Amino acid sequence: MATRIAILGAGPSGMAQLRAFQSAQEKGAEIPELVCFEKQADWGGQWNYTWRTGLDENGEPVHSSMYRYLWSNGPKECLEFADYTFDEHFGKPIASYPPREVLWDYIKGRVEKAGVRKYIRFNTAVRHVEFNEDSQTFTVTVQDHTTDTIYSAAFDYVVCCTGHFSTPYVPEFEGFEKFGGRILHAHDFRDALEFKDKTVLLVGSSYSAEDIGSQCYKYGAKKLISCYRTAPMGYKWPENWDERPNLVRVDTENAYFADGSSEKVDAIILCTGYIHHFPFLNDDLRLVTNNRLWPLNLYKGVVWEDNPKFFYIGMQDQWYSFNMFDAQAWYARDVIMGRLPLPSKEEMKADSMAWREKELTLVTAEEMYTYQGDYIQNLIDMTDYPSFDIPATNKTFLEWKHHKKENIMTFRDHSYRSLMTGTMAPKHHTPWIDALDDSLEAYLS
Amino acid sequence: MATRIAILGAGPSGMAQLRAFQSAQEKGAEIPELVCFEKQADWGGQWNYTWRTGLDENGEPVHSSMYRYLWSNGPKECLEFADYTFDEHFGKPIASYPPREVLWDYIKGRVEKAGVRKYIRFNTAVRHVEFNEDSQTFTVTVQDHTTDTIYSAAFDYVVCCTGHFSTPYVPEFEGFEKFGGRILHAHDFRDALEFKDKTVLLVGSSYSAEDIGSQCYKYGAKKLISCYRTAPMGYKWPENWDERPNLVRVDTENAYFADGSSEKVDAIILCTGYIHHFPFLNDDLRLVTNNRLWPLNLYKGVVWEDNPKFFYIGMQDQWYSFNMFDAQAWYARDVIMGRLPLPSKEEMKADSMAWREKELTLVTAEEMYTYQGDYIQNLIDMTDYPSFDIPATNKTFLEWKHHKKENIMTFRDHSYRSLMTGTMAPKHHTPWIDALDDSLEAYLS
Ligand SMILES: Cc1cc2nc3c(=O)[nH]c(=O)nc-3n(C[C@H](O)[C@H](O)[C@H](O)COP(=O)(O)OP(=O)(O)OC[C@H]3O[C@@H](n4cnc5c(N)ncnc54)[C@H](O)[C@@H]3O)c2cc1C
Ligand SMILES: Cc1cc2nc3c(=O)[nH]c(=O)nc-3n(C[C@H](O)[C@H](O)[C@H](O)COP(=O)(O)OP(=O)(O)OC[C@H]3O[C@@H](n4cnc5c(N)ncnc54)[C@H](O)[C@@H]3O)c2cc1C
Ligand SMILES: Nc1ncnc2c1ncn2[C@@H]1O[C@H](COP(=O)(O)OP(=O)(O)OC[C@H]2OC[C@H](O)[C@@H]2O)[C@@H](O)[C@H]1OP(=O)(O)O
Ligand SMILES: Nc1ncnc2c1ncn2[C@@H]1O[C@H](COP(=O)(O)OP(=O)(O)OC[C@H]2OC[C@H](O)[C@@H]2O)[C@@H](O)[C@H]1OP(=O)(O)O
Repeated sequence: MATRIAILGAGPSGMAQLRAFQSAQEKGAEIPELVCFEKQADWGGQWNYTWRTGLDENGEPVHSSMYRYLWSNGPKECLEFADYTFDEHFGKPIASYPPREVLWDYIKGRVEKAGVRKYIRFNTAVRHVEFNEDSQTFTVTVQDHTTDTIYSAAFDYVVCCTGHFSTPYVPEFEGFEKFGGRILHAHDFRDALEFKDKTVLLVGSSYSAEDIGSQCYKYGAKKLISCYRTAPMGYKWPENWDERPNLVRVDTENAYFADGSSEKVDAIILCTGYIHHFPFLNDDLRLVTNNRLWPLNLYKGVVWEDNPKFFYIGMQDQWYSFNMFDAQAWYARDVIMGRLPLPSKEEMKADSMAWREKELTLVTAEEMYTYQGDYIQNLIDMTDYPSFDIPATNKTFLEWKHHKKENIMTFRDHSYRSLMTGTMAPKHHTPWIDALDDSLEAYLS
Repeated sequence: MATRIAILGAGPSGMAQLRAFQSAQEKGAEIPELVCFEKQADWGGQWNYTWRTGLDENGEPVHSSMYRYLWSNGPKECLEFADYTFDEHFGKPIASYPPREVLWDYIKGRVEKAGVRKYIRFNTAVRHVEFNEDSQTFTVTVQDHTTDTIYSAAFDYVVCCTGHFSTPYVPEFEGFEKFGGRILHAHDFRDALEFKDKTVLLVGSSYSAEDIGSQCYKYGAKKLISCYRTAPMGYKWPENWDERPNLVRVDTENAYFADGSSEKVDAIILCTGYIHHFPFLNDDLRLVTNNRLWPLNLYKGVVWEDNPKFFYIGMQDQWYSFNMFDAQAWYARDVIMGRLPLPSKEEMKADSMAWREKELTLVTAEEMYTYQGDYIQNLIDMTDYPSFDIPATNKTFLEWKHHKKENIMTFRDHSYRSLMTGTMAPKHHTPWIDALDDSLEAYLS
């Protein structure tokens, strides 16, 4: 086919985008030339673990925010590919909340099967994307770190897949320049063992704080302190872990909270989340948003409204994840291919405004993942992407919510049914708190 | 003047470039318009300390490599402005090896005096510099993080001052993904107290290894271990500090050397240096070199030979430093202003080749700083920058060498005379090992 496409990033989303085109071709259609650029030496994005921190071996910002002993925080059943099942990949049932290495193996399995590795240029950082009015094409400039060469190439469309949980939001507190312990962001957190026998303040009250706390807890930290800005997380933590209102300052050794309280602290971890940052785009192409279920300026959450030859995959906040990226990649594919022509700019705006109105109505966690599910439904209904039971995927989310509330440290110890196959997942061979080994090999025997 | 100049960065180099222009104007010349861009909230470069690590508050790679308790490692007398003396800044003699905050105050003071702040756009990262063949102008694209806007602007010349000790060289050793302590690069080193009562592996044998060990030692580390790749540093270290051949792998808790030895380690600090990295340049403009006294492709060490309307300040390795940047900035100024016209491309090449042949001749630390002083001498002779006594600066380095050999932990306790004023620096009020407070106010009272 005539056109040429650039895919930025080879994590879940970039992988999904390649997989969609490969599926079209398998079903016998003529597809566009495809070039995918990836700065790391392998695919999988967040899921590709690294010991590195800050800046990688080439000087690019280190991308992955993942740590030793990370395991899935939601049911694997909620993120199964509708076109490549857990049954198929592993050839047997496994429990509901696999470690990192395990879900990494599984996402790679689909793209190894699909043969799409050949499209990817690894160890290549994307530096600039420019749209040229005269030719109606994009110029993509990249740095190949294998050859140490900077070069560019022209493309008829561009799909951005570079993630939005990699560039840290890192607020400052009074005294950080005097504190003698380590200060780091959740993004920098690697092995919980570095904190065995220590007192660790975790600043913030979301998924980052919840899990990094647990890992420090699980691996012997003397004591834990979470501070919240708005409201407490609210779970019943173990004995040596307590919650209090915000940090307000720190000194050579101590932390002070709005409590009036205060104590000795050895390390501070900022679990204050991330920013959407696209250093390779100018203001004509660059999405500016806070983290949320509905960023503005994206038709069907995917098409950039000022230049609809540019697409974004996976830039919403994530209740659903892998199968959301699929539904987005299938939709992007079909517009690029001519199968779903775009409406007028006014029409896109009116649609996008109606989704945002509904977003702002949203109050409870249940209302939120359901909304995201209605979004996914609408996308998969437009595409030969296989439909699956979204209302039951939400009930699975509901269950998970209850398990977390019942007991924060044992939610991972439960099991759920695949919406793709029907099978119930078997209980894991070891309780969470005792499963100290994070390796694939030990999870599967 | 008709022309417009961009200065990239506002550390010592950027500061020196502005100051050079300011000086000419003060003596009555018409000067170009100047725009200087700086990604941090304030000037000073390495010398502007931050507690931050990896990526700053805006997503930009954090720039400074400086830690708590850093002091000058060479005689202040070797880095004094020939146009702005230590007497004039501080109003009174002071010792020879000032703490960071103290040299920071001193470099700002020249530029506060000069009134050149008004030329700087702070909190602005340079993304891209392109040369347009049609206009013979550069387009500079930047991101203003105050307004969150990306915009560009056209310049007749560009002076790059973004440094080369900020992007870390970070080799991998077998086992790093399995070790449970902190691994970090010298660039990420902040407060030595994070390592009180610990055993610390320091990988490397140069200025970073020397001085980061010494701070870990001075603030109460249990034990130190340096490993070298080529040759030992060879200084007499305290009892709990020992040197040995290179690291070769690591496990859950331990380090293994070529010794065949091995022991328990809590943290690893890669003191392996830095890479010249310019993400905002294509290959037509982009210097590529290892760290050394004579990079190729720079006429007089400063004019980019493939496009001589683009200049680099201070990209050499640094024995001299602040007065080298001034000699360079003064030279750049004069070429930009038309005072010193350039020879042909062939003659630049022959001249640079002659400097590289001599660079290769160099064996002893003395031959090296003498070569850099021959370099600086040839630069300052071309310009109204005030000549100063290089032979005598060299002798002050020689004295410095011997004191470090004599005793690595007390070289900071000596004093030397100013080549600018003649005055002998008084002994400091506290010996190094005991002066635990790094503050300007404590150093000055
Ligand atoms: C700590 C953490 C834990 C998480 N846990 C879960 C979980 O348990 N379950 C779940 O469903 N989701 C989880 N997530 C959600 C995560 O966002 C998705 O799982 C998924 O990783 C996002 O896919 P992506 O491909 O869109 O982005 P990413 O996985 O972030 O991939 C981005 C890719 O783009 C590349 N890239 C970026 N910039 C450039 C550039 N300039 N040039 C070249 N390449 C570039 C990166 O190398 C990377 O390969 C977690 C996220 C984090 C941060
Ligand atoms: C740990 C350490 C200790 C040192 N100690 C000494 C010492 O004791 N004595 C001595 O003489 N020298 C020392 N040095 C040497 C040091 O390089 C020089 O003194 C001086 O800092 C070099 O000045 P510079 O302006 O050329 O570079 P820098 O000080 O590094 O300045 C670079 C500037 O450019 C900015 N910049 C970079 N990229 C961008 C961009 N994309 N957009 C906008 N701005 C950008 C940075 O913010 C920074 O302000 C030390 C260096 C290090 C790393
Ligand atoms: N200054 C300050 N003081 C105290 N607290 C602050 C401050 N600034 C932000 N925050 C809190 O940090 C948290 C950020 O949460 P989140 O965005 O989900 O980020 P996560 O890293 O937890 O990522 C979650 C997602 O990534 C992967 C995972 O699966 C989820 O999809 C949240 O509680 C914040 O606001 P608030 O006022 O605290 O409500
Ligand atoms: N793979 C590996 N294994 C072990 N050791 C390695 C390895 N790779 C490099 N190195 C050593 O790291 C050190 C880097 O030296 P330097 O360039 O002075 O960087 P610094 O940060 O010390 O220099 C700071 C400079 O900045 C400012 C200061 O004033 C100096 O001018 C040096 O000893 C290296 O070469 P070698 O083979 O080890 O000799």
